[PDB]
Amino acid sequence: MADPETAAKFKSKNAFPDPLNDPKCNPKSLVKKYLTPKVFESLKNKKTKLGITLWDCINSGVVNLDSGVGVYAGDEESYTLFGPLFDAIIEDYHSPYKLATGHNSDMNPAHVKAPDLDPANRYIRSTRIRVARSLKGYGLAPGVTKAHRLEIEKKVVGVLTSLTGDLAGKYYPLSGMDEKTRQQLVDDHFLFKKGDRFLEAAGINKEWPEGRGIYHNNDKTFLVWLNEEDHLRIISMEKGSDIGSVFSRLCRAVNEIDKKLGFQHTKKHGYLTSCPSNLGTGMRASVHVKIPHAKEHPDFENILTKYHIQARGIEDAGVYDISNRRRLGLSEVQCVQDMYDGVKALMELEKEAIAKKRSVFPEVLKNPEVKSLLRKYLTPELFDSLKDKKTAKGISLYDCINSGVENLDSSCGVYAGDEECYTLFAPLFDKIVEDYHSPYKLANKHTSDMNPEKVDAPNLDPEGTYIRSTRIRVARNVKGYALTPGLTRNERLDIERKVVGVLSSLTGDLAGQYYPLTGMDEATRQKLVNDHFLFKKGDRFLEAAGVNKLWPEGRGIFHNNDKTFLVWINEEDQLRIISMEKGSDIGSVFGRLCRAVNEIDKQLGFQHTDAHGYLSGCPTNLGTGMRASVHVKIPKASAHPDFQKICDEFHIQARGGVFDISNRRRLGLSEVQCVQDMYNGVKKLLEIEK
Ligand SMILES: NC(=[NH2+])NCCC[C@H](N)C(=O)O
Repeated sequence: MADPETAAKFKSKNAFPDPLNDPKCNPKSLVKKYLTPKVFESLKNKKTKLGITLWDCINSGVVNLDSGVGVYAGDEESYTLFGPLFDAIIEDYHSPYKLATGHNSDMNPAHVKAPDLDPANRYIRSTRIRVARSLKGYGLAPGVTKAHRLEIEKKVVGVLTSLTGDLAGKYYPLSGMDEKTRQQLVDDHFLFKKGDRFLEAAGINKEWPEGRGIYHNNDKTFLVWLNEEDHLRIISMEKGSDIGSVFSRLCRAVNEIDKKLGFQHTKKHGYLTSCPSNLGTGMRASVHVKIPHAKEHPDFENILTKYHIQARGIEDAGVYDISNRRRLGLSEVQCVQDMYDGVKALMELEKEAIAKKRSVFPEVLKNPEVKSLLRKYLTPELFDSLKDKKTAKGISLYDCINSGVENLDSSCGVYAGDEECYTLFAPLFDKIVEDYHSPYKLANKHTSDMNPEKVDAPNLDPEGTYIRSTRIRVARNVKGYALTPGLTRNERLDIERKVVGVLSSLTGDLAGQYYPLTGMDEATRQKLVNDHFLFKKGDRFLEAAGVNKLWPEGRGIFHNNDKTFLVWINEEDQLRIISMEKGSDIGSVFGRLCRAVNEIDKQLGFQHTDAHGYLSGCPTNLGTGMRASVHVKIPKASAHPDFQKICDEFHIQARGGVFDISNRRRLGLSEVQCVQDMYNGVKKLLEIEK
């Protein structure tokens, strides 16, 4: 809706912008509201030291009649020299703030008291704090000279590239940027392009793109936009709820630039920005939180009003963007504290509602047509006796059974959040384990054996006539942490870091590289699809169990150069380790698998008990956590009346005229014994197709 032509005719005559009376103009426009003919004539001949006029400031609002505010400050002096205009605009926008009152700034993180609100990521999805800042000694963005914009870049980059620790990173200037860098920054949502029709008419687009640039730390949790709408747009953000950490990281960086360079700042306005809407703190603090039940709640609006925050909706059903509505009259510390307390109060509403509905027996389980293992063993008696206990990591019975409740068509419907779940909720888990893993009894206990030399497997089909492929997978979880459904944000990131650290140290047969899912370009994605190495987000069963939290943060893929060794990280289990080969050499596949699994084990360790073997969030993956597969062509021995008599002696099953043959048992036998059985069974099947 930009009409630059019409405005230019009024600007060149230094005449009152008549378009501000054209019915299409925004009724709520502040420049329309407060730029009266008497204001205009009183100021139309005034100019700042930098040459900024009244028309320069108001121009964007006349070009873009749909403007909410409609004015931009060319410099600091513009706020005072055109005071009769800016004051009325500021006190309208920032109501009930009064310029006479004064503003107080506070960038000391220690003043904020904010223990991590939602480490388990049950409700809060992401946290983001933005500040706008302008350097001492220069004009603001609409009025900065060509040389000054460059000098600002030079000084800012000098400070930013000296940043240490988690703030260390790289600067990417827009001028000279190549296509690969441009795409990387687009994929990370870090890029900004030429200003819209609002920045254009404000004169902010001058000399594009000279002096513009992007800085970001290696973690990609800190972002700086240089010379966009203001000199500095500084952003601290991350998934999860730790706003205390976010504000701490922001202030460490901001105060460093402050001490070395200095910001434009007054008592009246706080920190000076191009648009008056960004005065004071220059801050936008935001949190994304799934809060469906609290919205319905009668005290919802009162909490927002109390803490001066607002809620806007944006997969993300029930998810709201909570953010501050004030920038003047409160400090940065105060803005974050209201933000913290406000979210906390909102989260407590959502928690109360969920607690109430989780207080009673899942009535939906009373339907006789629900044939899940959950319904079979979860009597109201058992439910009542367990419903109020929680593990050391905050896992409850309802957390464990939630997927089976939400998904009535589950076969099992029960997941474990941590190791303690298998003991604390043993009345439920024991019966489910022994049912699915029948005839195994927990008292028998389980023996793990990852010694490949204890397997006697001379190659069956070296010709490659019958057995096309052989594949052995094991599911594993890293010791010292919760299981996948109960992982906190920092646990999942720790698991990725340490596992990646181990896999990179692998040599010989197992040397390879790691592809994280976060920030993966389309080229890598495609070539992983070709090899069938790429995994996607979990289904509705895993979603309801809490497995898909913060996707895809902390998820990644590793494979060796020979395409014979694959590791999925933080998918369904923390570690899904697969050995693959062409042909029939099971002993070679298992040997390679053992070499890698044993090394990861020594350096990191696995979650393991005598009664369950290796622990998984999914009770189906206990014991060996192993699926051994043989893709074999058997048209004839599939018919010999000794198929059952062999497929049952060696506990194997057949599907897939090529047939996939897999082990049926995971619990009660060792990995060695399981592999040996698959061998012994396929051998006799091959002693019939021979
Ligand atoms: N590969 C392993 N991490 N094995 C662990 C064996 C001991 C285990 N902590 C248990 O008592 O059951």
